[PDB]
Amino acid sequence: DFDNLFDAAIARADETIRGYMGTSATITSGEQSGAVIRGVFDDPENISYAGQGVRVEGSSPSLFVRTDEVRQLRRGDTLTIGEENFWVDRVSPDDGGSCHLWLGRGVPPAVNRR
Amino acid sequence: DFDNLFDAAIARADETIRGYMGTSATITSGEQSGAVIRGVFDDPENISYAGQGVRVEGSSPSLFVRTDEVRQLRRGDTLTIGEENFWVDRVSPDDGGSCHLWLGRGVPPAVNRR
Amino acid sequence: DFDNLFDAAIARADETIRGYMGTSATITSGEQSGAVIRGVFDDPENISYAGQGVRVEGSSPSLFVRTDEVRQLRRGDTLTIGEENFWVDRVSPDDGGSCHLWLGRGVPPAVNRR
Amino acid sequence: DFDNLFDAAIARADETIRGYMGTSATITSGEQSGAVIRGVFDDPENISYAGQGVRVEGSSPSLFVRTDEVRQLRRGDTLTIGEENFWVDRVSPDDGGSCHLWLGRGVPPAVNRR
Amino acid sequence: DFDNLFDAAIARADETIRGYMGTSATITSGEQSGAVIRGVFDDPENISYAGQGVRVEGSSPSLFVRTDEVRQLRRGDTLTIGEENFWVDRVSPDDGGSCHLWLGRGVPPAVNRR
Amino acid sequence: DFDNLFDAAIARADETIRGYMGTSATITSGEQSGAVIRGVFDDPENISYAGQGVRVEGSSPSLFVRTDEVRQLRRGDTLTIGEENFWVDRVSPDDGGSCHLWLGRGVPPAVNRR
Amino acid sequence: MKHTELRAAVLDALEKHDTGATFFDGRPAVFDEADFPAVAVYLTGAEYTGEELDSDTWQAELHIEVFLPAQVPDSELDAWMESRIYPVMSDIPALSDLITSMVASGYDYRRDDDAGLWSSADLTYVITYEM
Amino acid sequence: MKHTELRAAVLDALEKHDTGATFFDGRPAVFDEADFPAVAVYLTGAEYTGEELDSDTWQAELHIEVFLPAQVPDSELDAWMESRIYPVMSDIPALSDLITSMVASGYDYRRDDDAGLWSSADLTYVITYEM
Amino acid sequence: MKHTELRAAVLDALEKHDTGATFFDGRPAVFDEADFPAVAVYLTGAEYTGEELDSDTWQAELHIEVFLPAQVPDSELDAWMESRIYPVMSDIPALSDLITSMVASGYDYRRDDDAGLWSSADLTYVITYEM
Amino acid sequence: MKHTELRAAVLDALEKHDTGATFFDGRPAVFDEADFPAVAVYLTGAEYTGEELDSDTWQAELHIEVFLPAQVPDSELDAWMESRIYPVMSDIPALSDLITSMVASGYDYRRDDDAGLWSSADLTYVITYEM
Amino acid sequence: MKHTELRAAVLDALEKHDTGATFFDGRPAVFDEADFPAVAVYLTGAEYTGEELDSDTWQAELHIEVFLPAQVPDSELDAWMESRIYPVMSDIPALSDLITSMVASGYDYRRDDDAGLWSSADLTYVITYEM
Amino acid sequence: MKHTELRAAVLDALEKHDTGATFFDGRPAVFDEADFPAVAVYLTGAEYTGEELDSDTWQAELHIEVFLPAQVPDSELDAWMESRIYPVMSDIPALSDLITSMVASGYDYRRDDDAGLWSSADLTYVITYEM
Repeated sequence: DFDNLFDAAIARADETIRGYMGTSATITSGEQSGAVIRGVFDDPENISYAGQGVRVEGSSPSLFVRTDEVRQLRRGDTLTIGEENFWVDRVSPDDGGSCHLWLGRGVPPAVNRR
Repeated sequence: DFDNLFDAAIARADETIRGYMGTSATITSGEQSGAVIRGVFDDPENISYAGQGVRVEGSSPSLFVRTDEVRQLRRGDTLTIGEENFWVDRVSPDDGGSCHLWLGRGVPPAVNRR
Repeated sequence: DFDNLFDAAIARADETIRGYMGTSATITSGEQSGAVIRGVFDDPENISYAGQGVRVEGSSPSLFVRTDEVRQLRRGDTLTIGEENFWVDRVSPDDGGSCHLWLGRGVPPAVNRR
Repeated sequence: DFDNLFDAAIARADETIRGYMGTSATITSGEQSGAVIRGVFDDPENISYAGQGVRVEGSSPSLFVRTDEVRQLRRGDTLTIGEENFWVDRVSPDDGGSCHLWLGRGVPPAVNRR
Repeated sequence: DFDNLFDAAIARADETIRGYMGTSATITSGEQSGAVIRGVFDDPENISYAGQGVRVEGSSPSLFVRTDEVRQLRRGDTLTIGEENFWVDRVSPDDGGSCHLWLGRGVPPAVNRR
Repeated sequence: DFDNLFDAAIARADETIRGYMGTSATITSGEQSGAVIRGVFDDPENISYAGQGVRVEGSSPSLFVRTDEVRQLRRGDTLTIGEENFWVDRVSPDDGGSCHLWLGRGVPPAVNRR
Repeated sequence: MKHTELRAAVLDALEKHDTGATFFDGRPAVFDEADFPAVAVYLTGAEYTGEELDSDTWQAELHIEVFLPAQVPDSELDAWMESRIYPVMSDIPALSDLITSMVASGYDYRRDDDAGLWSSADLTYVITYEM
Repeated sequence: MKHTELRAAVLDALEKHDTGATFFDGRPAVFDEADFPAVAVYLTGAEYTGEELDSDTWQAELHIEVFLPAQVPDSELDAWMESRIYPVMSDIPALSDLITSMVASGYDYRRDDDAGLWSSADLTYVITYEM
Repeated sequence: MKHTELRAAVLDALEKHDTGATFFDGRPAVFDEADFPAVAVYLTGAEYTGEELDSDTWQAELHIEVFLPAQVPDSELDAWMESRIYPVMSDIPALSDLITSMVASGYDYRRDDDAGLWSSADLTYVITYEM
Repeated sequence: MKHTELRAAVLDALEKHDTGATFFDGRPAVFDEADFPAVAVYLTGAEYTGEELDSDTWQAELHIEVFLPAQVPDSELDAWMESRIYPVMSDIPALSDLITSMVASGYDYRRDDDAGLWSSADLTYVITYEM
Repeated sequence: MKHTELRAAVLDALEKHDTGATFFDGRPAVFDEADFPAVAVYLTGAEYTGEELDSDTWQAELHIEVFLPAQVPDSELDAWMESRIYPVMSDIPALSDLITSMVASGYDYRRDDDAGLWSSADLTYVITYEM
Repeated sequence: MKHTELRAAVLDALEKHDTGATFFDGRPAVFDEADFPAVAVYLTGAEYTGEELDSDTWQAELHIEVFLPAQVPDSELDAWMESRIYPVMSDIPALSDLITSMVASGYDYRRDDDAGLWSSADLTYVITYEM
């Protein structure tokens, strides 16, 4: 398929780890509108202190989804993790077989471009 | 129940480690009120000098209990570990089957809600 | 040819790895003009924060081709990999049998020589 | 002795390692007055520079004795290790089966409490 | 030779690696004048930005010479690597059987001793 | 003598390693004065630039010899590593079976005590 | 000091309007994702500017901050500051009873750089009080 | 405040000029290599310059940042400054009615040091206004 | 020397009121989880402000620190300081006899940020004396 | 903007004499060990101080940076600047007419402490120009 | 030269009374736990404020540093620095011979933050002397 | 040029005095442990203070440095500087004719805190000259 001899194994490994690790997240809105994908979700904890005490302890959701199913995902559209809903804040470049979707909570803040 | 084939394994792992390590403590106050939950309490050291010498050597207690009973725990409520008394001040996000609980000592300082 | 008994082996290793995991790259412009080489493309990601906050998202693509063909390439010329077009910004020194190629995106910004 | 399955093992490990490593120490003053405690003594080096050159090379001795017998010790107390005399400046909390003892040198410095 | 039982083995080992690794080089000028020494030449890449972008990217050649025959190599005399000439800048202290030779590029800049 | 069943073993290890590496040397002046002791000498390299550039590339001579033979050494003591001459500037506290001798080169700079 | 009842009065004067934000008083804050965009006020300064030999006539500065999650556009912060804080606090008789003079000093923006978990707009006023 | 309205007005006045570069409002930015060289605009300062006991007469600063690809020579930045922004803003009725006095303050360059991702050019004005 | 003398005098002045906070003197302090909210007193400065050809008449800064556990709200800090600290040095004959003149300079707050072990409030006063 | 043509004119003037260096224009530079000792010219500042009620009368600063390999002695740096740039720029008719006034400000040196792959000498001038 | 003579004279003036501490001259110090609490004197500054067209009349700043164990309370530090050194240094005829004007500057405390290896106090004294 | 001949003349003035130290000119220095305690001279500053219209009268600064063994006490540095350089720098006819005026500004010390392989004693001269 591709002149790699290695990316094929990479893609097979990615499919296997999607199957054995992670959950099914369905997307809402955007050009994809409603669609169901399999991805491994993680949510590391991050805290900022700002002034004297402004502990705003939060989370940094990532999904690590294959680029093929998330082509032209844009940023404004939202995402749902089963019962929970998110919105894609950024998309990493593909490493060869997939990338990472970094998510924020709630509703995206406006558009603010024109 | 778990749509991953791996979260069941991680739940078994967490219950096994909580059964073979740590202790059980009785939650005090809060919506749980009288109840007993088993976790793995650790407590590293923390040092702050403030001024020239104002060293306030203390401790950083953590519990790391599973996510099921840690729900509706809030922050102001207290907790007694064995014979000692503590109180929850921060809860980590779920790592898949559990979350870390950070414990201060004595009485929580006020509420200052409004 | 190589007075090391090690340079031949490392060159063999580099050739084998480029064959078994690399991809075709179509150099455009420059003295080589239209030509085809084999390189191990990668696109590590980096983020910059300008001002109070500016999430300028980008990456630093690299190729790591052998030096023998990468000779006489300079910096002004561009590169096309499959469907993607890049342009060389810097060539690392030879490690013995190869060197990294750092790529920008799109058109190189002017020349600004004299 | 506890709902651990692990603390008993770690306590046996602590007593074995105290019998195999470290030496006896004769406490002086304090509520224990004259008593013998087996602890794993170490004397790492730490040097400050203060001004331009004020190298004040010394040591940061530790004893790291078991938790149970370290109670009711405080800080103004001192101790002797064979031929040499020390004084405890810090005591760590129990990590599960023991606790470190951080030592100064010579006579404890004053009281200065009120 | 020497009351080491370890430095002799070190010398044998480094002589073996010098034979099986690196290249031979011809020395120009200096008290050694025309001489050839086998050493492991490498050249890591180092860059500097000065202002925001003034990229002055360069490299730092090293040789890992053996003191036994690179005695009194000084700094002023130049060194030819294959068909290219560099110049010695730093000679590291002997590890017991050898040391490191550091190279600039081109001709050393003046002398400026007086 | 050694009440640990480990101190004798580590002393044997230290004497074996000192006999198997680092050769011996002699002491010039000092309380020991004429005395030959076997140790493990090393010369790590250090660089400083002071001003704009004043590179002062040099060594950090260390000996790491047994503690008993080097009592009452003080700091004005000198010695010679065979043909090379040194002077002890610092003595590390014993780690249990050994101590580090940190030495400078040439004549120690003055005394400036009283 | 009077700063306790001063903070109480100013927060009451703030809350008289429509709600929509947590009003954590003083410093502890601690937000998490439950009490999103909110307001918090506190005091700093408290020197001995005398300026008259009849009373100490101390002075300090109040900082009231609006915190909004993530990277919301600055227009929302501008509108919130101009609608929820600026006019309502402009005339509070109780504060004029507790203090002598109230004067605006500054109003700035900031936001976190690592993961940008927050974005705050700060407003500082200068207060002259006797104690 | 009027900062949102004034920013929108000046943004529309700039957008009246020929397009070709995106006109992101405010500060959150977030570009990615899809909306390359473009411009953003926002406000800072907002102090309490009274100058008279008749109105607030506040003063602030207007920041305009134009972003160019990586390491383009600064000649292009000068061309963009004198071809897109600085001359066209010399006379706009909207700002004249919205604000009292506007003065140019600064015009500088700065590009990303590590990895040389971008190159921003800053134009800073000082504006007096009311609320 | 009067540093120890004045430190003891102010320490006893605080002690003569109600207790409830430890009374660490000097500098080393060292609290641990036994010596929570407490008070310390020390001096800084010690210049050569002559100001008169009769004696050195030095002047310095008296610092009084009160330490509280972790994230106690600032209002409690204000209440504690006013109920315990501020009035006692309003008039002390020992202060009058020991030094020449005493005057307050500032009252500030700070807190531990990394792991938040402690919080502190400082009373800084200017003390002129002839040792 | 006349900055580009000003740089072009000054680089032509310094190219009037003998070559021996590269003539990078503006910031990006990119020297590398193939474009051995070179020179570049760029501008900073560009503020809006009027000092005459008729026009903008901007003022900027001009940097002329000459780059030499690594650790060359400063004596040859002085010889380079006293032969290649400083005399040649002492009087240029095109540059004299293009700007209003020209004054020298300073002349200094820089070098890479770590690694040490370059040595730069900077000529800083102040230029008053009208646009 | 005078600095060696000045240091010798001041150290002798220290040694006249009862001992109790090492008198490390110069600067390099190097203590270890065998020459514990001790005192050293060193010099900095060396300016050329001429003030008269008869001689250089240079000025310097002598620091008398004293080191005590780790975190000893400031009580013994005050006792030492107001009784052991301060009174005896108030009048030294040899320095008055060698010094034009002798004016006190200040006095300070500090503690070793990392691991508390020492506690130090410094008498800083400005000197006007002619070489 | 002027800097080259100034450095040559001062080096000659040092060399005519009793020698014993290397006379490394220029910035690169580079010592290793064989050219120990030694002197070097270099120049910085080079600004455009006017003082008249007929002559430009640039002023600069002369750094004079000497390097000694690591933690050698300051007595050796004082003796060396005040016996071998400062008396020599009292008057040199070559420097007198080459420059307009020479004045003394500063004299300081430094040493390698980490590693500790040297001690540096520096003098800072101020020179006014015309080119």
